[PDB]
Amino acid sequence: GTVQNPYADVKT
Amino acid sequence: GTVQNPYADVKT
Amino acid sequence: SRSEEMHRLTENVYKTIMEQFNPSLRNFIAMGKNYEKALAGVTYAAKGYFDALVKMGELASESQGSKELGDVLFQMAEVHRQIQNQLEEMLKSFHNELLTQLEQKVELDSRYLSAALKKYQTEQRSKGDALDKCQAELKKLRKKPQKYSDKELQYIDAISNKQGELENYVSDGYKTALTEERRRFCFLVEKQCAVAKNSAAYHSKGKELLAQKLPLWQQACADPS
Amino acid sequence: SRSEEMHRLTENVYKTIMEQFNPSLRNFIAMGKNYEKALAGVTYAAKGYFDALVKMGELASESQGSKELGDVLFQMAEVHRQIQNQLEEMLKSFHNELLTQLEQKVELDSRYLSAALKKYQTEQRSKGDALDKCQAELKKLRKKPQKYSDKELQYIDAISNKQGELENYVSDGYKTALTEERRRFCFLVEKQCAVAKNSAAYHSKGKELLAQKLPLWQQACADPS
Repeated sequence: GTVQNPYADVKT
Repeated sequence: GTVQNPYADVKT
Repeated sequence: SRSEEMHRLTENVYKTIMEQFNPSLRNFIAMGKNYEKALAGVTYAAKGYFDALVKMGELASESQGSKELGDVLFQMAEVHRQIQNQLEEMLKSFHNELLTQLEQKVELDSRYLSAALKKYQTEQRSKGDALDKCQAELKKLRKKPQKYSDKELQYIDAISNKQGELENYVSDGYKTALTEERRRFCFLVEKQCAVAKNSAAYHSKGKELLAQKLPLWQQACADPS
Repeated sequence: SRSEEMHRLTENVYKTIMEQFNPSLRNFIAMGKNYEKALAGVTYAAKGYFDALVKMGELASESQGSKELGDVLFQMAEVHRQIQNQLEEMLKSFHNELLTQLEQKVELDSRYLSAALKKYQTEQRSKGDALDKCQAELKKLRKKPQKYSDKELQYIDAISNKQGELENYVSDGYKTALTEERRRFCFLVEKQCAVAKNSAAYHSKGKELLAQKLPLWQQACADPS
């Protein structure tokens, strides 16, 4: 279980 | 010298 | 007789201005002061916000690949500085043009209304007294039909003149009182209209500054695919 | 070699996010909170104002000859209640949609960024070490031109594979870091765009409510002559 990015789904 | 109305010149 | 009814109405208008209107106006001035103390709090904190937002701008500006997001954040702060200062404008329309001028009128109005009512009461009583006394003199001659002595007719002329004078005095005194009331509400409505016109210019400014810059800001992080 | 320059750049982006961006974001959240505490002060005091103004309205309403000024003052308070609640709307776009979501991301990001940088550093050092050691093994065989033994060529293949693996790792690691930075500025810009759209709807509402009612208010105390 690695740590999930709080910004994973932010479009750029 | 009577007292001047503070509202003397207000249009109605 | 309807004269006496009108006389009491007139007394009541002055009492209403002095005991209801002017104290409520004192209270309105105090709320306005609180309101402007608050509005100052919000202008200040809006400052600290938009500086913290320019800080984030400076950081993006210095990065590889997020520079134009730096520009976006600069522009959002700038738009807010332009909106704020159209608000500080509405704000001084509030202090110099509304709160100050109300305070200035209500200060002088205490003395002015106490004096006007009192002058009216004295004049109306003095005309009433003179009439009653002419009438009594006549009733005296007349006690000890279509016949009048020279002196009876002179009293009749004089009573008729004084009675006409009294009724006009009470009639004009009532009109004048209602006009004193309407003036004070008119001035209040005028000072509010002036702050309003400035609220309109502040809101109009905000609409158009945002209408200009918002679609570019919404584009800055769109899929380019 | 340019590989090592890129490796240091990458370390620097993570350090910039953790020591500059996220602390500045903490500060921005605190200014936003202050700002909203202030904005609450102003909403409240706007209340007390407009109640004191309805009081003056009630007084005009009960008089002879100023009733319609009573109506005017009622309408000014009403327009303000409608404007205020388009502001309370922009206000919650600020709390639930901006301050809360920023606080939520920055909370988890401490651990996330400490872990990502650390995983990257470990992987990059482990690929570097394995490459250096393959290269040393080769230099050993080769010390004791256009001629290679079977085992020398096997080392050559392996060094070439590991070196390609290391360079791709550093190349992708740099792209990923710059993308982590851009995501955090994009989210910030997005949350600000959303509050902005609500500021636009609040200012637009104010313009049109005033555009509607102001000319009638300015007429209420005009000369009828």
